[PDB]
Amino acid sequence: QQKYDDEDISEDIKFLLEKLGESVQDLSSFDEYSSELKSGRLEWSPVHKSEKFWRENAVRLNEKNYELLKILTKLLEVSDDPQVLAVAAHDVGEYVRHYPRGKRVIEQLGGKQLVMNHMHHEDQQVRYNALLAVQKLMVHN
Amino acid sequence: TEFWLISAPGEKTCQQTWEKLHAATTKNNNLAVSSKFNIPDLKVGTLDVLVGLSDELAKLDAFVEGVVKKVAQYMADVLEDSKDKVQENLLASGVDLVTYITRFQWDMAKYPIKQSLKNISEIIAKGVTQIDNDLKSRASAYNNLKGNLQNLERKNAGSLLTRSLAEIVKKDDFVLDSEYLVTLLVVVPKLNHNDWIKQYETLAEMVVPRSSNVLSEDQDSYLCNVTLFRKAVDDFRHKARENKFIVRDFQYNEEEMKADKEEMTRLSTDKKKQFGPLVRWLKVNFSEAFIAWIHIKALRVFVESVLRYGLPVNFQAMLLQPNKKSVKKLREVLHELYKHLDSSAASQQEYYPYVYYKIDC
Amino acid sequence: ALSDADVQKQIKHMMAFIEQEANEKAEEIDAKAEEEFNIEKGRLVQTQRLKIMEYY
Amino acid sequence: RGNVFLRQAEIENPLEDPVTGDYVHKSVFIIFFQGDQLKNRVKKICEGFRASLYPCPETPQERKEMASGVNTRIDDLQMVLNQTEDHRQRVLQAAAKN
Repeated sequence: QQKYDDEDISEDIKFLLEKLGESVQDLSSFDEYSSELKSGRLEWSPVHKSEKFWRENAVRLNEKNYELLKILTKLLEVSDDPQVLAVAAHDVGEYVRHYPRGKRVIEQLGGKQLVMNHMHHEDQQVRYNALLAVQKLMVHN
Repeated sequence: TEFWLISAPGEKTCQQTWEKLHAATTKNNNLAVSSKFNIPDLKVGTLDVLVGLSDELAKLDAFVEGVVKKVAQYMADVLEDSKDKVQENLLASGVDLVTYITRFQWDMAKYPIKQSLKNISEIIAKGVTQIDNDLKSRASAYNNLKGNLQNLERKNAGSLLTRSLAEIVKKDDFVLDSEYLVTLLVVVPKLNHNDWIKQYETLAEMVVPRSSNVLSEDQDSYLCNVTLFRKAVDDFRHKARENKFIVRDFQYNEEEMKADKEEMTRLSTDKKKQFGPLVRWLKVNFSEAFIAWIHIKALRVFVESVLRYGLPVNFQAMLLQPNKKSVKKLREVLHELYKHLDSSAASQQEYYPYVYYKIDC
Repeated sequence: ALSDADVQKQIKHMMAFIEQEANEKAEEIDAKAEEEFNIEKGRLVQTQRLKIMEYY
Repeated sequence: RGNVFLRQAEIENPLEDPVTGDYVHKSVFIIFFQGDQLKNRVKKICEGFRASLYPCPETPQERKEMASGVNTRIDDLQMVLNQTEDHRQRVLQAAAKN
């Protein structure tokens, strides 16, 4: 945004924008992300918020009979750490935004009531992310 | 020619008298013309579809009325023996139109009622299309003859400058086998006729002396011609257009002049021979379309009656040719005699307790 | 503009007309029956005629 | 030819109207025809002038049973709304303090 008469500084800035952008694109993936899902410790890999992740490869989250959604449902039922719950609930919301049949499937899972019960977790942030998931399910409901 | 067609559910046999004249249910104390209607019996088949069938029947009836009014309009525009002002009392099949609705007959030979009313209406629609194309084609032919005749008339009308010169200028009025001499038909008004007869030779270079001849005249000017040199025609025009003179370049021949009068006369004669059968066709077409129009109206009336009255096929219907302005009193009286049909309530609008349609000119 | 009784009257009229439509559809089904049977009778007769003629 | 049975009821203690917000008492006057084109025309005039024709009533009471399940779902939705209005009041206070 600022302008400099030294082409060295501007050139280094542009080079960094470029390389760091390539790295950001490298972070975009679904196999590494799903291994991170399976590991049981949901690190905040930046793909959780990527719009390209929720449009170009949202259908990837529907693995064999919604395999990975079921894995995340199990890890939601078992673990109640704030950040795993946040990651899984947010990712489920971003997926179920685009798939109404995915919404009905998630309702069939029973995980909707599991989130409705996560609404009473001791930390209010967890209650709020469950709230956000519910208002992602409220559409036409 | 107003006619009110009214029907009722008809729960009592003796109401046939009400259809004809009966005093206790008469119209305007036996002063309004009341007649019993020819009610035919037809097959309904289905009540569900009949909603759409009646809707399309109404639209088609509007179309057929359009056809009848168009054909009547052209018959009036025949401008001979038939007009909206004179001879408006035409004949439906040899008897007058009002006499035919008062004599309203009905048949199934030409339209077997055992067939569904949809097919009957489509058949009459096909006949309607045929008669429409017939009228349009024959009227296009009549309009061709008429336009050409009238344009020929207007071509013939005028003065020598602006009219055909078949009968006026002849071969004796033109130089024969001229080597270098053109005889211009220099029409010159009376305002400048003597100027021309005393300047004819000096009006162009190399003009034949004493070639001052006079041929004919007209309402605006006196035709005359002078003989001069071929290249001197342009000089003559230059020196003569400003003198109020004018040149009438015309070529004379025997059949070149007679053929146009022959064509106009033949056009009139064959146009005559063809308005004959044309008007016979117009009469039969109008009678056919008129009877078919009232026929489909009777079909629509029976349809709507069956919708509004119930399962059995018994009802009443009856013509009216109402008395002058008494139809309002009749509106109130028939309101009294038909409100109890519904027995409960009855703006009315076209939502009457009776099934009504109108017939007119 | 109808009472309870008159509403029942026309409802029974729709019912009787449903019965008339039942008669009509039954007539159509009977017509299909008659023609279809004549068709199958002729078809089987002719086919078996061909077979027996061949063997004979 | 209105000739079908009337199912009528009066609803009092209304709620705010969908399209005007009016807290106006209601009353249903129900007449149904089995004609299909008639049903279409009735739907046209009823929707155009005034009507609310969402449901599909039918003989199976299983529809009513699933509707009871829907009414329990509906209860859960109102407690969702209650939480959210509490939260928005509190966050608005928090922002207003500074």
